[PDB]
Amino acid sequence: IIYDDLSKQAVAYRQISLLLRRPPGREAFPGDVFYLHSRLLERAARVNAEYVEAFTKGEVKGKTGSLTALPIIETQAGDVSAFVP
Amino acid sequence: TGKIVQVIGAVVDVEFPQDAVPRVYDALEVQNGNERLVLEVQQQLGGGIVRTIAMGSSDGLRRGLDVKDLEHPIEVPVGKATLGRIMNVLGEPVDMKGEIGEEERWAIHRAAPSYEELSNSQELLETGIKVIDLMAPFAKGGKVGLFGGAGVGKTVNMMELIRNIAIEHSGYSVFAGVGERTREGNDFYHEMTDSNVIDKVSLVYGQMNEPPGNRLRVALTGLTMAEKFRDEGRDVLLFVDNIYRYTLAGTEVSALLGRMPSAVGYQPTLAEEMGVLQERITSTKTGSITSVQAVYVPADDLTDPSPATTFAHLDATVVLSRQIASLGIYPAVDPLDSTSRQLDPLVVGQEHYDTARGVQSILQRYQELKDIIAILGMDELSEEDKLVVARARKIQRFLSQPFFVAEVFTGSPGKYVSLKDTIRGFKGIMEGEYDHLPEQAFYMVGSIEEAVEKAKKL
Amino acid sequence: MATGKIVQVIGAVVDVEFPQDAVPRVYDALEVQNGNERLVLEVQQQLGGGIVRTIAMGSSDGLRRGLDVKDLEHPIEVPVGKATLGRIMNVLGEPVDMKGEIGEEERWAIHRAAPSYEELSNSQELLETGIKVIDLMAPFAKGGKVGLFGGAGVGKTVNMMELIRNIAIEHSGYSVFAGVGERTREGNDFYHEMTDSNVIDKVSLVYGQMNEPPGNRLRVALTGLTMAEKFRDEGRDVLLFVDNIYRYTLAGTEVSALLGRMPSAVGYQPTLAEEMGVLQERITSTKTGSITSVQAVYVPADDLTDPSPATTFAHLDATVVLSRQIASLGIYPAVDPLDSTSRQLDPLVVGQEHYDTARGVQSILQRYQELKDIIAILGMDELSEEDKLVVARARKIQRFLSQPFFVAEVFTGSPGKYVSLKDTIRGFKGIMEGEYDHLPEQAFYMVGSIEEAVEKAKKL
Amino acid sequence: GVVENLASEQAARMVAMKAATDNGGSLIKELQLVYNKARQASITQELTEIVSGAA
Ligand SMILES: Nc1ncnc2c1ncn2[C@@H]1O[C@H](COP(=O)(O)OP(=O)(O)OP(=O)(O)O)[C@@H](O)[C@H]1O
Ligand SMILES: Nc1ncnc2c1ncn2[C@@H]1O[C@H](COP(=O)(O)OP(=O)(O)O)[C@@H](O)[C@H]1O
Ligand SMILES: [Mg+2]
Ligand SMILES: [Mg+2]
Repeated sequence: IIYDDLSKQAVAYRQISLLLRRPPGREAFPGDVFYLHSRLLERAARVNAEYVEAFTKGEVKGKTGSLTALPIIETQAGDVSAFVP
Repeated sequence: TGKIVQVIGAVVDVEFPQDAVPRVYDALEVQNGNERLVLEVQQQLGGGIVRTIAMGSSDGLRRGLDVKDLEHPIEVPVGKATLGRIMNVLGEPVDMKGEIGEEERWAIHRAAPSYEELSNSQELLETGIKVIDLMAPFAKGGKVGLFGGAGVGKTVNMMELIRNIAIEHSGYSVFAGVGERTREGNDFYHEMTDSNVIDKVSLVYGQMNEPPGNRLRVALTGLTMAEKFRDEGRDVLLFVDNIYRYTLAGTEVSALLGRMPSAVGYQPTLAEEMGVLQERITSTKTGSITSVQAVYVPADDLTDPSPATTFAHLDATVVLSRQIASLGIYPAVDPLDSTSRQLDPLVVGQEHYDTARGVQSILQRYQELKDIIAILGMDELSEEDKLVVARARKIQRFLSQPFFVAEVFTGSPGKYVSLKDTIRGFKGIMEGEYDHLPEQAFYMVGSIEEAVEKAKKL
Repeated sequence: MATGKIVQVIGAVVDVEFPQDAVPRVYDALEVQNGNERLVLEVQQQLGGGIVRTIAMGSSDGLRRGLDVKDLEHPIEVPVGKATLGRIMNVLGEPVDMKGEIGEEERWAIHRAAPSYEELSNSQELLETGIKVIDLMAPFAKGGKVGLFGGAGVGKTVNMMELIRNIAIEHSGYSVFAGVGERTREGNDFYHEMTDSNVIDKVSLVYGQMNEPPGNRLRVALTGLTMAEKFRDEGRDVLLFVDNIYRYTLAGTEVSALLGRMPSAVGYQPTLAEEMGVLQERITSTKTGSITSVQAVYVPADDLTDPSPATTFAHLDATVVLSRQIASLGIYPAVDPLDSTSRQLDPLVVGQEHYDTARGVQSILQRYQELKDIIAILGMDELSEEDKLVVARARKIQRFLSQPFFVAEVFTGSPGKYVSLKDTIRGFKGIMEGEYDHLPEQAFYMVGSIEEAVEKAKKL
Repeated sequence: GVVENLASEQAARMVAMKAATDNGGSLIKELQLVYNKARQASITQELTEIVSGAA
């Protein structure tokens, strides 16, 4: 999976968050902004065959499932040190 | 008995009959679809309303659900039954193995030891690592903090400390994963089981996928296990995978708890929430805890409130710099910012103390010259100023070291360096014995003898 | 009879509910028993029905919801005139020197409107201070307003003590000293200084020290103005000294949030320019009498951008800026010539002789500040020999503006110097031309006249 | 030899001033990216204070 411009997801959680009056943190993102991306990304994983067997209800056996992820972020002026990066 | 009356993100309000209102920090229980959800009580509002944080996902909660009042706090298994096992914040088993053979459960909310109970100790603990025990050595029973930004090396450093300390140490250990990567929890567990050292280690994991209530209280689950082993009279090692996540999970809930924002939007309670956690991690006349904590530094801003508050809590502080790491000098320790309570002539003795202050003085003077060099170039320097630079650059390389856990990145084999070899090497460089070698001779060599053998082949 | 009741106490701010037909006017005083002690409140706002929001002129500690409040149908009134002289009073005009009752014949409200446009005067008679950098760069006039700007620890107090010594003893007329937000130690040392030098009978002091509740510091400056306005309206010429104008604005900031106002700017009260203007516009010299005033101005972190110092600059006539950048070198008085200025520095007052000398000194120090940037990186050899010469004679003039004060001997250990304006002009001309090209820089530092800088060179 | 070394001094200084000019031009742009971060951050802080103080 490729996610293009997770920077633009972040900018649109700030809009929803600020329209709901939630206190902004660093820059203007909410404190929840780390939970936004980490809950998203932590789902990309390789799972052992015992998990695949349990999920499939034994229909698939001995195969390890996987999901690679390539998130894209955009830096202003090449600044790697900003909050969302 | 109770009714849910609001659900706002992680926060759930519950109404009770006014004769029956739960105490603060009581556990509640509610059926959420096909699973059981625990809630922890944070505040008593008026009128029998009580405000609580969900220890799990709050989606699918309706208003009007019946809530059950447990008469006690969150209580977790403790003792040897926890050794070799992976546990939830709630102290549930998270490995596929059976139930935990508990004999006792302890509440995770506890008071710190009294001022009379505390104990001093000056036993220097050796590490494999040239920069750390030269510049910021630390004692058995002390606290160490690794400060750094994103991707600078906090975890690789803590994995060498686990390798060096926690396998020449003989007692039990606790590793608390707090808001970090689930992959790295699985990777660590397998190398413990493959090495058959797992049976000495307790692992509590509340990684970054977990909802805020898990990330906040998993730190306290981790300490409560370590406090059982300490009060039993043991010497214990506690590793905390990222202390910053404890504070951040407080920030996430604090607005929903109805608290006005402070400073850079932190919770107003930031220093108390950190302080009550930190004061429990202390060695005592009954037994000892040695602690290593990683401390994420948001946006590399060491003046942000959360790093700043953490600095007063700790006995040795090692600061990792992105600017050094991008040189590829590893460990990326900044020796002008790293410091320890133990760098004192009485405990270290004079030869170590003089070598550390010499290195600090030369490297400071090199910072003072770099703004000259940046515009004019080096040729404008004085011939002594050129010698300070020519030494300082060697010193910066010799601070580098191959780690045994880093072989999967560097390939070249890891080195363990004695304190006698480290002070001898830097003292020799500053005396100028080695001013005929090139800078590359010093990069990534274990000991000063290894530098001269590298220099023969340049 | 007492006719209102306290209905909230939050910090320094107390709300009182009166009957709907006898509500206190704005700025009326109110009175309540805080146990044994009588406490005064000043009405700030009328809000809702019958309720008034007030600032306590004293500690809120021990107030209860429910206490009966008396309505005094006048604002805070203070004793004025000759009875005040040689006395120390608080904001309420009560004696705090133990000497007994003030013994007044008249009392005036501290709140009053400024002089009307028709009453003002422009009598810019030049006034000599005896301080080289002030008399050259920022000449005073009688009846003007002078500000001493600077951050913490730069010399505002000892400059004001020097100005008090030189003009205020010579003045032959009454003086008022307002200790707004001052340190209690320094207010004591000033009182003994005036007593031991035996001039205290000319001067009346109003003191509102820091420890005092925010209400007191908010109003103590108006008590000082009201005494000075009584002597002006008599037709006397008076000197008014203010310990720190900034601390009046800061006391306004403290209460402003509790008075329910939304914040502005760098967290200042929204009314900042109105509150400054309403105080400053009373300190003026009318056709009946003149008030000459010297005000110290705290500059937070030496940032002259900050709204409180930036706003006051418009109300003054001479402004002296004391800089930590100079003070770091120890070269007191630490007056910056390139930022200090006066309305009186033009040829139609100063004459061309003085005007040309001051503009000359400014041009040289301006040029040298650019040259100093080249030197620090490239070195001095990269200059023209004429730019080297300007760097020399500028770096001398920078030291020659220094002068030891005989209120600073305790710091220096050395004898203080006074200079005439005539001798000051001649000295700067002499450095601007060749006469002293051959003396070292250290031969100027904390010297006195040019006529003795040659002597330190011979000693150096 | 004296004259030919003097010609070499002026040549070596010409090149050294090229580097000093490019180095100075390289620093100015890094100081400007650093300033625009501070310029933006301080605006963003003080509006968080003004809105928070309008409780
Ligand atoms: N001693 C070392 N030798 C080689 N590489 C290293 C060393 N220390 C760190 N690095 C490199 O830095 C990268 C990240 O380090 P590490 O994973 O320890 O950071 P981290 O603590 O996880 O940072 P964060 O927790 O913010 O993600 C890894 O690629 C690692 O190879
Ligand atoms: N003209 C001066 N001569 C000698 N020392 C001075 C002079 N001006 C200031 N200082 C030093 O600076 C200190 C603080 O200055 P002061 O005026 O007392 O503080 P502030 O400027 O904050 O009122 C003095 O105690 C003294 O040490
Ligand atoms: Mg890490
Ligand atoms: Mg002062």
